[PDB]
Amino acid sequence: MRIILLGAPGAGKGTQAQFIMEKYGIPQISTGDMLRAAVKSGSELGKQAKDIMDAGKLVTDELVIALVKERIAQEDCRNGFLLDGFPRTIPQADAMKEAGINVDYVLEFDVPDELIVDRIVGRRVHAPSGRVYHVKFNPPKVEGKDDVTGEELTTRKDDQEETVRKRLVEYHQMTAPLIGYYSKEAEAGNTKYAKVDGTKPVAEVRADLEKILG
Ligand SMILES: Nc1ncnc2c1ncn2[C@@H]1O[C@H](COP(=O)(O)OP(=O)(O)O)[C@@H](O)[C@H]1O
Ligand SMILES: Nc1ncnc2c1ncn2[C@@H]1O[C@H](COP(=O)(O)OP(=O)(O)O)[C@@H](O)[C@H]1O
Ligand SMILES: [Mg+2]
Repeated sequence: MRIILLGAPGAGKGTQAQFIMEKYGIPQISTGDMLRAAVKSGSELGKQAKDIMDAGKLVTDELVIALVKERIAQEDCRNGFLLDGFPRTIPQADAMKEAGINVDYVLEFDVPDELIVDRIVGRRVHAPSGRVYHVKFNPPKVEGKDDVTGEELTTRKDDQEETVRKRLVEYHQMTAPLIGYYSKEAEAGNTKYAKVDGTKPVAEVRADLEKILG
């Protein structure tokens, strides 16, 4: 199974990706995480990016597209994967068609602008695993600590309010057209498309997805 998750930053994509990956065995492919990690190591594809992310602007299409192509060439993706943050522009989506990468499901998280900032300002991550927390809406069991390793959680550098607003503008300009893009792909039968209410609590969004994916 191959899945794309669409939605504003802070819509809940990464959070729900973890559950999908655990129930259905397909890895999460999060270009944001890959970029943030490639930034960290600085010895692989996608090293050039910290200044662009930190502005809240998208990395250039070709770079990301390659990074994903290499990432899905790994043996763990061969039976399925979950794209989370990719494609993020019409060129990235067209490059998937160009490369012969079909998708079985596109899952749209509906979450209004007015909820996005509180979500992202309170976000805490465990980078090594991708686990995502929210200090209030989905907290670690122990404040400040990853549930599994006990490692102290971090804040992403792009999770500041000012930056989050510019990201949202950028999102509505370059990435929201993907909604219509994959709706048209679904009307033509080339994918299954579904819209979920991403304002519900985490466990309810989780249950709504379970009911779509069987
Ligand atoms: N597919 C992509 N194309 C271009 N830039 C990307 C892509 N994915 C991630 N980025 C960069 O990473 C940043 C954060 O991405 P991401 O972790 O997915 O944010 P969020 O978790 O809020 O959805 C983006 O603002 C952008 O600079
Ligand atoms: N359904 C939800 N309701 C409230 N907060 C949520 C929900 N889903 C995720 N969050 C929290 O809001 C933030 C954004 O979620 P996240 O999955 O990182 O979004 P994305 O990957 O879309 O950028 C995180 O701190 C997460 O814990
Ligand atoms: Mg995310």
